[PDB]
Amino acid sequence: MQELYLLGVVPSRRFEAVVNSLSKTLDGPKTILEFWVVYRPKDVPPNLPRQPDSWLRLCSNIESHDETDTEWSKNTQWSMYLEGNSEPKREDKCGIRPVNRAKLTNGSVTEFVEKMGYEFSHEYIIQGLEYFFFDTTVRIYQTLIPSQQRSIKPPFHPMNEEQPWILHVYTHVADASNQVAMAKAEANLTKVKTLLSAFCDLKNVRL
Amino acid sequence: YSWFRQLEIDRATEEQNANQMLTDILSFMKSGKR
Amino acid sequence: SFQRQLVQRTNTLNSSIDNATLTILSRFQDILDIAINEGKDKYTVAPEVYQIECHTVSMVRAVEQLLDVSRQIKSYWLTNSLSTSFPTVDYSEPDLEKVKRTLTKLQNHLLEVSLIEP
Amino acid sequence: SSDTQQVQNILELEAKIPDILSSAGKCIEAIQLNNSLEDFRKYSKEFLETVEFISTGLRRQALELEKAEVPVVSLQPKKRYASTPLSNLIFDQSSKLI
Repeated sequence: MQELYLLGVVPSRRFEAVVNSLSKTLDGPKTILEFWVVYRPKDVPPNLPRQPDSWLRLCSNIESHDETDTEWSKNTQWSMYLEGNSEPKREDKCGIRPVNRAKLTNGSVTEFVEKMGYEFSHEYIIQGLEYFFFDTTVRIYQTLIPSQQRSIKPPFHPMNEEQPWILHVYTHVADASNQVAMAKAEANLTKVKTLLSAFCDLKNVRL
Repeated sequence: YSWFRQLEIDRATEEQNANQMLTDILSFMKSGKR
Repeated sequence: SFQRQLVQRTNTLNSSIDNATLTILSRFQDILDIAINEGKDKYTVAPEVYQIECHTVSMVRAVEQLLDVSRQIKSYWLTNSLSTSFPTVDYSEPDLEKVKRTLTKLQNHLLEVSLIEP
Repeated sequence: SSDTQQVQNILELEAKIPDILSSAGKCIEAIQLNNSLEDFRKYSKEFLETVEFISTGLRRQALELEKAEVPVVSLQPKKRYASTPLSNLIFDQSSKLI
């Protein structure tokens, strides 16, 4: 699954207007809250790719789940991602990276990363909104720091007093080999880009 | 009679630091580095 | 970028404005240059009349240009997004019960219902 | 100052413009019918403010048009599918039919 990401800084000074705008020109909003976790590989010698993206990223929707519970850490639904690097010297047109949406269901969840020998690493909470557009979808970011490690009790800690809202257009190609589907996708994202360039400044960014 | 704001130009500097701040936060999501 | 668009647009607006005002004031200002009478040749006077009328028309035209700007700005202030969806007649909030009894009755029309039971 | 209000402010500017004509024609009239240099000094002294205040008023209102950061291009509407008032409206009629 080759995702076609986009990025767009939103100053918080003007953020509400962007919301009132997008709500009147796009599907949704759908509420977004999620709790990332990264569990670190720790092996030597190379060749370990040991890349900053190579570190694994488990994901979990947490919004519907109530804040009071503390056993959410396993009882909650979970998933796993890789997200490889974007293809080199990719400008004008959106950057493109491989992504794999793994899922799993058992009482044993987190433990498995230790079963792979992986251990706890950096983590952060995301909050924002998603907007549908047929296949393509745009999600807006807020990377709140949890009040405690693996805790779901507000307030959560902002990186700074004025955290930018990180707009993120994307779509999920079923497979890279199909330049036809690539064409339809690049087309859809192009139309989205035109659709919201009037009040925002998206651009390709290397990853 | 009178006849015809750099601060508005400075707004671009605001966008600039906001952009570097975006680089910072993406580096965070990549690594957790602050 | 989002900024330079509004900026350059503002540049266009200011440009048209200063050009219109400068046009009016210039056309009026030169009439005084045309205002001289005595000492001129009889033929030389003639073009100057047409020059007067043309300067006047130029003035009134730039005046029209100003309103042409005003309509633009008005259009800009109405092209902005609504703060919220508009209120309507939310009055007489509909019942759920009658709808149920009607649907359930009609669906059970000419039917011998016999409770539920587990 | 918000939304429509600035437009209403523009309405205030609206009355001034046409008069700028006759006022100029008044000024000349002082050297014309009145044959008086001084009265011309007066109405010419008055006439320029009609220009200055309106010009600056436009430049400033436009500057407000930039400060408001209203986008240069009108947005393409989504096909809005279900605002709530439409919903409870149709529901209201539904009960009205029932």
